[PDB]
Amino acid sequence: RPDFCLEPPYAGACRAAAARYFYNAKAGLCQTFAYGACAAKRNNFKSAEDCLRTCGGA
Repeated sequence: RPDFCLEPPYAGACRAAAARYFYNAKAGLCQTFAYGACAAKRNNFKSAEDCLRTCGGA
């Protein structure tokens, strides 16, 4: 799996709900973001299929 795919989102304080997705190294699946979670630099795919494609696979 791509290094950056291992990069998790930081939970601080920021409003966001874009149609982006990221990989969850701790769950093997992606997420369309939630809560005040900020968008990750590398860990951000335009689509979950995109995340799973690059980050996922197995």
